[PDB]
Amino acid sequence: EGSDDLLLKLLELLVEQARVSAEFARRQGDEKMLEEVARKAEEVARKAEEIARKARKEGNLELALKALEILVRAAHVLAEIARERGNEELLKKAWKLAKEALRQVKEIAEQAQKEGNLELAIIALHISVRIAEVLLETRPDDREEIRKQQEEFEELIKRLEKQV
Amino acid sequence: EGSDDLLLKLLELLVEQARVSAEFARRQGDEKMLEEVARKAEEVARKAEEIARKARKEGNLELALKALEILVRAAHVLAEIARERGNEELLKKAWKLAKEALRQVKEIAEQAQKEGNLELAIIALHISVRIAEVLLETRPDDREEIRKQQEEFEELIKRLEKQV
Amino acid sequence: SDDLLLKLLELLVEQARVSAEFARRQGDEKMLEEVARKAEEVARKAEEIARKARKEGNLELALKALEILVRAAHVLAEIARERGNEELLKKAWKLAKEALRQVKEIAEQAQKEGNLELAIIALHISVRIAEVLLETRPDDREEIRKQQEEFEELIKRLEKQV
Repeated sequence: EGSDDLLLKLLELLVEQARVSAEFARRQGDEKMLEEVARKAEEVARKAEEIARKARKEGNLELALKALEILVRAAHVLAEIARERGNEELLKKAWKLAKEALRQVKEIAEQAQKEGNLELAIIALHISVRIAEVLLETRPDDREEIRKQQEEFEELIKRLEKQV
Repeated sequence: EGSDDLLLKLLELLVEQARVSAEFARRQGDEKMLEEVARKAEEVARKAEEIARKARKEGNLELALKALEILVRAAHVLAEIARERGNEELLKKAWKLAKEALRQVKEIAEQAQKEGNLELAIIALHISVRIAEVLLETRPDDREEIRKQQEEFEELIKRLEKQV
Repeated sequence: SDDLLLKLLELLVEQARVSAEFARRQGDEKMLEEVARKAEEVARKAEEIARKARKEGNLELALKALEILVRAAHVLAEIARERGNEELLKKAWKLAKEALRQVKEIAEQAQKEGNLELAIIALHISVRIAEVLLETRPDDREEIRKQQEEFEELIKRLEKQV
C-alpha cells in the first residue's frame, strides 16, 4: 500500500535520526535523552513488526521484507544505544527483536524459495545476515541462536544454487 | 539535465578517491598530498554547491538534493582529513559547509512538501541526518546547531506523518 | 543466469564476514580457515564470470563480477589483518592486484568508446580496490601512485566528454 510504503520510509528516517541523537546524548552525559531515543527505536521496531505481520498475512512478501529491514535496523540502533548506555535490559530488548526478525525472515525466505522467487529469497537472506550482526552485538554467547541463522542460511543457499 | 547528473557522479568519484588518498597520505606522512587532497575536497564542495543553487533556481529540486548529498560527503571527507592532521581550521571549514548544506536542505524540504512531493521531502530529511553526523565530527560542542537540526527534523517529519 | 549467480556470491561474501566474527569470538581457527577458503572460492568464481563477460563484450556484467571479487578480497583482508595472518593478507593483495588490472582496462575501453556510465562504475571499483591495497600492502607506494594517476587521468577525460 502507498500508505505503508510511506510510513516505512518515515520509520527508517526516525531510526537514522535516533542513531545520531544518541551519539550526541552520550557525549553530553544526557542519560534522559538516551532513554528517550531508546524508547523511540523500540517504538519504531514495534510499528515495523506490525506492518510486516499484516503484510505477511495478507500475502505481500515484498512489503513484509521492507518492514523487516527496518525492524532489524531499529534493533541494531537499539543495541548501539544499549552499548552507549551500558544497559543490559536494552541489550536484551534488542536481542528479542532480532530473534523475532530471524523467525519471520526465515519463513519468508522458505516461502519465496518454494515458490521460486529467487530474488525475494535473496533479499530475505540478506536481512538474516544483518540479523546475525545484531545477534553478535547483543548476545554473542548464545551460540544456539547464531547457529540457527547459519544453518538456515546454509540450508537455503545450497537450494538456491541448484536453481541457477 | 543528464549532463549535470553525470557531473555530480564525477564529483562523487573525486570525493571517494580523496578519502582513500588521504588515508595513504597520512600513513606516509605526506603532508603535501594531505594538503592537495584537502583542497581537492574543497573544490568539489564548491562545485556541488554551484550545481545545487542553479538546480534550485531552475526548479529541479531532485538535482539540487543530489548535489547537496555530494556537498555533505565532501564535508565529511574534509572533516576526516582535518581530525587526522589535527587541523582546527580545516574542521571549521567542514563545519561551515555542513551549516550551509543544512540551510539549503531545510528550504528544499519545505518546498518539496509545499508542492506535495513527499519523496523529495524524505530525501531531504535523509541528507539532514547525514549533516548532523558531520556536525558531530566537526563541532560537537555547538549544541545550538544540532538542536536546530533535531527541531527541524521533528517538525517536518510530524507534518509528513499526517499524510499517511 | 550470471546476474542471479552474482547475487548469490555477494550473499556468501556478506555471510563470510559475519561468520568470521563469530569464529574469532569462539576461538575456532578451523572455522576461520573455512570462511577464508569460501571467500577465496567466491573470488575465483567472480573472476571466471568477469573473464567470460568480457570475452562477449558484456562490460556491465564484467564490472558486476569484479565488484564481488573486490568485496571478497576485502573480506579476506579483514580476516587476515585481524588475525595477523600475513599469508592470507598476501592472497587478498593478489586478488586486488588482479582486479585493478581488469578494472583499469575496462575503464579505458569504456571511456574511449564513450560509455560514460560504465566508465564511472569502473572508477568506483578502482576506489574500492585502493582501499583493499591499503589494508594488504600499505607500504607499496608505487601501486597506489599508479592507481591515482590512472584515476585522475580518466576523470579529466570524462569531464570533457560530459
